[PDB]
Amino acid sequence: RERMGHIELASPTAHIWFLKSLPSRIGLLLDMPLRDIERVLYFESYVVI
Amino acid sequence: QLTMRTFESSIQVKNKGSIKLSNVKSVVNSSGKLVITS
Amino acid sequence: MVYSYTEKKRIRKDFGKRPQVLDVPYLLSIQLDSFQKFIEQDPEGQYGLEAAFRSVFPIQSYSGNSELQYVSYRLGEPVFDVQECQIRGVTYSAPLRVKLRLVIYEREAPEGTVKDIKEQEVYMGEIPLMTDNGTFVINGTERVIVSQLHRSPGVFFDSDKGKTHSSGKVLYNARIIPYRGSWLDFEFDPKDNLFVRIDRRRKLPATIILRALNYTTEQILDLFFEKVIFEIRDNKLQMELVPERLRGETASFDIEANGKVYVEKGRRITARHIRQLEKDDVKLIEVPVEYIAGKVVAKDYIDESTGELICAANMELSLDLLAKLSQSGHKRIETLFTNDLDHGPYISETLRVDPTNDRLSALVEIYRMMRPGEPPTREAAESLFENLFFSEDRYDLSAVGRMKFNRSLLREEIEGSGILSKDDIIDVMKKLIDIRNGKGEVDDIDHLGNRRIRSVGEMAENQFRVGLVRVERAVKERLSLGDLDTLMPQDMINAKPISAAVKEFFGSSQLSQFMDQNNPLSEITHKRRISALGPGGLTRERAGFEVRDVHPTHYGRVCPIETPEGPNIGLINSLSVYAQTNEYGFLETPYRKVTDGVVTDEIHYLSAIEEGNYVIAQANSNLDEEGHFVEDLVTCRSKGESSLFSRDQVDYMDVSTQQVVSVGASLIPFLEHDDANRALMGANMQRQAVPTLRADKPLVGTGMERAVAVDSGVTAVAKRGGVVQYVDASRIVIKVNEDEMYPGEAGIDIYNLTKYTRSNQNTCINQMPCVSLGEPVERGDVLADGPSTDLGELALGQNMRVAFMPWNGYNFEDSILVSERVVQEDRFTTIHIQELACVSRDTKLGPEEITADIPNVGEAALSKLDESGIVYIGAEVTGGDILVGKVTPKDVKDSSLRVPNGVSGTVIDVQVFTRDGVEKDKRALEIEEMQLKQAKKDLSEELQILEAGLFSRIRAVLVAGGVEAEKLDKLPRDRWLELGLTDEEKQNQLEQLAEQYDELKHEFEKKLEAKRRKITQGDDLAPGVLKIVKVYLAVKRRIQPGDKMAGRHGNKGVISKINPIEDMPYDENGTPVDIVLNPLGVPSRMNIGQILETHLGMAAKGIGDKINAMLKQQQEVAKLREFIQRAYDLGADVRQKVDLSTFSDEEVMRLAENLRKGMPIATPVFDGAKEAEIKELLKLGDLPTSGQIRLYDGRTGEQFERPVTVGYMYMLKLNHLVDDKMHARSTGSYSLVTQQPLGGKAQFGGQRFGEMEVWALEAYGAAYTLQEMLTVKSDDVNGRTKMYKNIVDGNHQMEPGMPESFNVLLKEIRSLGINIELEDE
Amino acid sequence: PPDLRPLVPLDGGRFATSDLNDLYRRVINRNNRLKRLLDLAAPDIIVRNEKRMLQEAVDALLDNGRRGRAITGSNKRPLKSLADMIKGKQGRFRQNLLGKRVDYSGRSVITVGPYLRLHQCGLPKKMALELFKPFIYGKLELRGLATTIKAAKKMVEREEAVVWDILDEVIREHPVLLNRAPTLHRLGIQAFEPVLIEGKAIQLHPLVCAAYNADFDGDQMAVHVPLTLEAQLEARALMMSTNNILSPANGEPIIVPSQDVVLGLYYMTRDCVNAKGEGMVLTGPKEAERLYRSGLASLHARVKVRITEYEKDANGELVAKTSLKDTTVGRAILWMIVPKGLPYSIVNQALGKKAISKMLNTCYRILGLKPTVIFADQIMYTGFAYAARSGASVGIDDMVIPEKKHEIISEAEAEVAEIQEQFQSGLVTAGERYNKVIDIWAAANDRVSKAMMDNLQTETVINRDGQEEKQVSFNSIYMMADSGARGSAAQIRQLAGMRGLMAKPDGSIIETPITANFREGLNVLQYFISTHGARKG
RNA sequence: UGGCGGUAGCGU
DNA sequence: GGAAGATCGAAAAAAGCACGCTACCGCCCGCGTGGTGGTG
DNA sequence: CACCACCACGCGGGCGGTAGCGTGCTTTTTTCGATCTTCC
Ligand SMILES: [Mg+2]
Repeated sequence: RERMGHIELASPTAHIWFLKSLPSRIGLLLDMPLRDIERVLYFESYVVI
Repeated sequence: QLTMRTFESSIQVKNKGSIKLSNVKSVVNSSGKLVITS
Repeated sequence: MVYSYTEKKRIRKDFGKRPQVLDVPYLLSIQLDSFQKFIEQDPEGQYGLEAAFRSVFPIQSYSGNSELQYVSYRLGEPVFDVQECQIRGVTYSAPLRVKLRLVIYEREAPEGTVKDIKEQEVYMGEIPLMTDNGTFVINGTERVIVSQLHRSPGVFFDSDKGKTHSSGKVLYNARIIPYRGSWLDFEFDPKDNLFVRIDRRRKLPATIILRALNYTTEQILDLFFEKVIFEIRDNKLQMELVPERLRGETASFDIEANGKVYVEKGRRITARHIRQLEKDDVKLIEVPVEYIAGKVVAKDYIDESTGELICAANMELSLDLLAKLSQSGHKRIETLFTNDLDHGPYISETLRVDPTNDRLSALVEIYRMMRPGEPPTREAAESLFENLFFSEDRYDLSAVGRMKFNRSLLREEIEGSGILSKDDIIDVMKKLIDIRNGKGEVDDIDHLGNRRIRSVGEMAENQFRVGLVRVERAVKERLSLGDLDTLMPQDMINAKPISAAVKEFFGSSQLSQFMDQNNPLSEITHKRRISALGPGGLTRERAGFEVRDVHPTHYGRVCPIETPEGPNIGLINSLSVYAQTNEYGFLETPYRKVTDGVVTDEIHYLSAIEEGNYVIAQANSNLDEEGHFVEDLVTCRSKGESSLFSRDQVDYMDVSTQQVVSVGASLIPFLEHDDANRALMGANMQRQAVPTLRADKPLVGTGMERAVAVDSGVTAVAKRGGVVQYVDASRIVIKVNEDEMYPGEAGIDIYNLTKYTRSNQNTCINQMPCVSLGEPVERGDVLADGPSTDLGELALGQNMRVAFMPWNGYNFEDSILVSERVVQEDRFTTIHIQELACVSRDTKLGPEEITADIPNVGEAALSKLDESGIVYIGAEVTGGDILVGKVTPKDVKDSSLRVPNGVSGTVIDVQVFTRDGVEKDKRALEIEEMQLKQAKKDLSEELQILEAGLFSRIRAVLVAGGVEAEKLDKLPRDRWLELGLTDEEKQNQLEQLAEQYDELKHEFEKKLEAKRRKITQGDDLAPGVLKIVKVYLAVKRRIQPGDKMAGRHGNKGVISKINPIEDMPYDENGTPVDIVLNPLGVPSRMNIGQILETHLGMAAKGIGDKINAMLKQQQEVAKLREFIQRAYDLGADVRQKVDLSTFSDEEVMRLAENLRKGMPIATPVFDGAKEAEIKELLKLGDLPTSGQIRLYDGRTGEQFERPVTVGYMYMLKLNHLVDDKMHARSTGSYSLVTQQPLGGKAQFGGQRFGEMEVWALEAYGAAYTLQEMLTVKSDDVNGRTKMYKNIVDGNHQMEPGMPESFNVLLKEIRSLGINIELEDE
Repeated sequence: PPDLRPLVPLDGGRFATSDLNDLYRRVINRNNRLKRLLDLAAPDIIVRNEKRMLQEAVDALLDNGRRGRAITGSNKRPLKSLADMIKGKQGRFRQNLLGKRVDYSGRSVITVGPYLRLHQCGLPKKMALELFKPFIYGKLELRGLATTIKAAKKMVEREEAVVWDILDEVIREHPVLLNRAPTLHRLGIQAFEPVLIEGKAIQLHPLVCAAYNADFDGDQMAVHVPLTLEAQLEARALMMSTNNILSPANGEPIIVPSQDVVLGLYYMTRDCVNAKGEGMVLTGPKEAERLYRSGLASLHARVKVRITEYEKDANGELVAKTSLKDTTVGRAILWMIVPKGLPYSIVNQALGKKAISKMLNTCYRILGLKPTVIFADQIMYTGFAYAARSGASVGIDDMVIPEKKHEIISEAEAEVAEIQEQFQSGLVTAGERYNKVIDIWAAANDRVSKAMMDNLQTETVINRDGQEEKQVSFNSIYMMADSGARGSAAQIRQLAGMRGLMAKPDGSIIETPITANFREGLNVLQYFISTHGARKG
């Protein structure tokens, strides 16, 4: 009832709670509109680093 | 006990007593009647 | 009129005064007619399977080489009977066989030449069949598919009464709802611009659809606006003067013509000037140039010299633009006639807002709105636009939909196409524009003429059509695989989609509800129920207030009182008594045509829409028997409103006083003396009464009990007239008359009554005969009485001697005091049957078996069990006793079925179902052999009748030929056939008769063999189970405190005390009353119909008492005849007439012995007995007219200070028993996740301490109590164990510990990317 | 952890759905596929698609349907994600933390207990035995009738004779909390002392029903058993019914007679003018009670009796004063249950509902709490007994209909005909004529109600020793309306007079009212019109 | 040895 | 004297929709491929 | 003995289709393109 497990993700995935729950935490932190955020997360546009 | 469904040119005095006025400024007209400019 | 055989046994006195002109129709006709329309063969493809096949077939392959077409369909006979389906648990259905033609054309010549034509018959699933009672047998269970009240397809205009824009402006909108397709909406924005939406998506300007319809701007302006020609004269740019264009405007320009100054500048226009210009017929008017600047051009104007456009269409004009147009030589200019209140410029403003300017742009925009993200292509956009509304495969405006569409648009044509067109959309938008302008009105959404009723047949046809189009797609895919020359049509199609859709509709639908088998009234009400909560309809939460209201159009179609009390109030309604359905699905009600004042007898069925035009009179209107109203001012209703009208202005007459109410409401006597709310409660609780072990007729009724009893299939009704050849407690054999004889038939009808079979509500269904040997019967006469039925009359409750008085607070608020004689006489005792199933399946290790012995149990446990491991029939059992002994290998573990705790009763039936191949035990062999014996007995009786006839013929032939009757009578019967006479035609006919006898015997033994094979055919089960054993336990529930009892007027209550017989109040004669009721309920709950009924009941009982006395003194038949005739003749202008002089002096005695328990009284729901009639009946019975007698206290013996109301009332025992509600738990099982106690009574579980109780505890100083509720009793396992141990040892101390639910929540939150912990510091 | 998402067996060879397990399986599948693709040195498009699908699966597991379409399971509905088991009404917070199912609880229908005291409630024997099982085990082991607790259950479920005595011992002073399903306010749950009864229904004191908002027509109540010393202490001291006398919302009393006590007290405290035994002088209330029981004097006889009343002085004790008062036999009988401190003016009246409430309030203010509880119990007992003795009943002749009502109705018809003729003449518009019709119909209804009330209240014209006298009527309907036991002026007026104007659902008033009483026969139109308001309400 | 969904009903 | 700031109206998205209880049924992959066992 | 029939089964996911599906509630927050404004 108390022992937990874990899965090692092959690639990082964004947390939906910190992305889609308005106001978006990731978008507010990065000062970028949410549309760019989830068009970059889901492999539709490139973002410069 | 509540409900939800959505369904004067003069002042009448019923008791006996004096009349007081609050935050009033007025002026006496030609006939002497008081008209309030507030 | 001569009474029927069952009616002559007990004639009910009728106090109705207005003669009836239309008999009550069949109650269950709405379901049966719809199903017949669904299944009956139709030469024209309009309804049912034929219509669906014609809509889908023919089927064309991908290439024009092969095709499949439908010819005819035939429904085969069901394999199992309805009773057999119910017993075996299989679905009552019939096979569907369809004739299909596969046509293979010529590959070389595809112009139409054919190569092969193949005919075949193929099976494509089983269609469930509706029984004679309008119900379905799905998986062995009775189901009812209720009708759905939905929105009729068509175009509907409405608006919001200032709900939006915060300014109070009305935004008109119009919706085109099809039967199958997409929804098109046209809305008005706050800025007075028309917009169009498809399927409630993002709006677009309303000119986009017009542009996509190959309409240019000039055509749109011509269609939606009036044209004014600004013809360029020598000067002043005169127009054509149309006076209708000068209504209510500002005349800023000087109106002069023919040298007369009609209107000067700055003068407004009223009716006088309009009259003046109309009379002057002015056509040419001088106009200022600036007046042109305020207009809008209509069509494009181009320059001929330069080949360029001077002006486009639909923009505001300007001085420079008009100067350029004038200098270009265009002496003719066109403009729009626009008014600020009469003809608004909505279309022009929408076009200006509209960005598109061509058909292709509009199509691309429509495609982008419909499918965002996809690349807009010309072909894709064109295909989508064509398939949206102009394709029969995607859009279907039904025949009723087309009729409503044309009616809303004022069109004389009804037989239109099922798809939309340019004209339809243009007319709809024009009507919306006119409504916005002011000419026109919005439609009533809740109007019953705008609401359709869909029955079981329509929904079944729709589901079959869905399955059929799925099968059509599959067969279209399959047909293009080549090599069609060696393939029959049988393998082309697949029955999986059709069968799956049919099963889903009939078993897993919101309207295929479990049949309510509490009583015949419950079944009748359920079958005649209309629910707006089905698919494609309303929802219980977002229903609203307006829809639940009682619309005026509900008069005569929907019962205003019979509706559930709760969340689904108004959404579920009951059909009226005389209400029926149109061919389009609209409800209609009967009326009597009134011509020239006199009321005729011809019946016209008027719908909701057409009833508004006529003025409909009232049933409660006095007539002089000549058809003329005695009063000039008759109360009528013209258009949803009541008013007084002249006697010569009436158009129609109400057909009956029961037209408004439903059957449940019409079953309530003295309804007009009860409040509407109380009537609603009484109607709702009338169908919750469980049947008692003895049916008691209502002393006071309404006369509708016979119809309810007969129409419901709970009673056995003779199919053909004749005499009762053999009556028995379980079967009836009727020898039919020679008139109703069939050729080649013995002529005997066998009715096997159902005895003690559990209902859907775990009640008892039992039929008892009401006929004797040699008693003649006729068609329609009842032979057996079903549950809650007495002599063919509905009997839901019992007649009870009640007294209205307070009794020491034992009837304080609503409680009921019940005498011990009620329990002693078992008046309200009921029988409840519960079914328990033991399932022997196949496991991975091995198959479990039903066996006698059980590991680790004593010998006394198996005493009830037989050698086969099944409990003996008739063996009394209690909680925890073994019913079916079953073990499962692990050597084996216990899995035997046991009686649930707190459940007792007697085993009355055991049914064993065995899968094919699995061996049958001794009990199964016994059950099948009893069934075989019963079938053999029936067929044997048939054989004896037929062979007796044949042997009588043989004896007649022999006595005609050899006249050896003396020798024949002394010889065995077979020797008559074995003997041979002299050689003539007599020998030939003897041989023919012997051959006929032999072939008849062969046919009957073949029938017996077929019946035996059907009995032991072997039913299949679920995959994995090899045996099922069902055990039925019957228990008797007696009345006890806490049980809910109610009358027919909503006076519900709970039994508070079973008073001793000697303690109950008694009258002068010493007879105690049975029920004591609180008078305090009457003044608040305004239901006077109680007291009146009580009074009437007393009178009825008094009459019976007198008759009983006349029977106890062995008086002559003349006195009984005279007294009963006097009793029946009592009244004032009563339609019922009873003549006892034609009763043959023997039926009078039977009638008297039937009435000795109280003469029944029929009180029509709105034409009942007045107070004077009740007082006269009381005087006939030698009872006080006031209805109040002097009572004495049972205990002290002192007379009560005031007379009390003592009478007889019909009491009903509702299906809310205290033993089914009482529950208590100290410690039991807990949930495996939250570690909390389970919920419910079937499983041992505790009550829920909800949030509101926690708030209540917090409002107190309850802190330790709250912690105790939260932790030590629910979640903390260690706390629970410690508390239990401490109480066991005698210490009342607690350890709150840590609730497990919080730990579960913490783990659940930690499962996300969020860390949460309980810090210590 | 797996135990929080268990795979329960279906007892048929298969298992449950476990949407969490399905989402985890999908996530694992996506992760493994992505790992295999990375190990294979995949081109950009394939790894991009796999990563996007894995991200979508992770989002669905964390919050199904948050961004895109929800993953559909085998039931053709969205699967339950991790966020779905935390939020909402069905989430953990509102279903297993703020409220939960509790042991030592039961539920049963309610029944009036007239013999019960204010602090007592009737509990079924079987329910009490089930609820108090551990206490019975403990008492049995303490007294030594069993050797092991298994033997304790074996004596319990077989229902031995001593088990009833043990159960009676363990419930002697163990309060039980009774709660109704809608717990609207604090008084929705109250503590009572259990009294073992035969049956399956819980017996409830009538006087607490108003606190519970409970009526005896099928309502059910839940009983909880405190099982710690602290909880019993707060049940006795905080949640006890005797403690709750005033509503916390406004301070008004919550225990008032409602239906039969009021009627009984009203009938007892009433006077005729020629009743049996009128005019005699009695030595005290006991003599009046003896005369009433012996039948020598009527309950309404106006007599003169000697009574002693105790008044509270400044020092706080009671000083007695004996005097002869002109009263009735019933009032003298009722005086015997009034405590000493209260004066005699409380019972020397008709004693309606308001009078009883005022008398109880004065008793509470002057005497205290325990005397107030005793007085309330005695008032309820006496009211029930004398309501039973009165034998009041409702009959069809009680609702007397005056002919002046018919004359007024005919005059109203004449006036409405005149108004309609004036409208036909064109001198009055539709709105004003409709308003005038409504006004005249309201006036006619008021006149009918006034005439009916005047007939009802003083119909009794009875003869005194010499001549006639018009006194207050004894009509049962009128007594019920006047005493306040049940009904008001409007309901009695609907019963006997015209039902008045009725409103169609949109809110407007129909021109023609219901001019038929409930005693008389409403036609189809009147019933159909009334159904509009009934359905609206 | 549980969950989900639908249906109907009871008390408010 | 034309692009940031402010406004702003419409479109979309998210959150909520009383409590307690009773009874019933329907369902709790999939599918359609391939490995492997039976076979003419 | 390589060919058909039975059960593992594997990854697969929205399904079935030569496309859409959706259609009777109210309140709050975001946001996003369009519009007017004003000064650097
Ligand atoms: Mg109640």
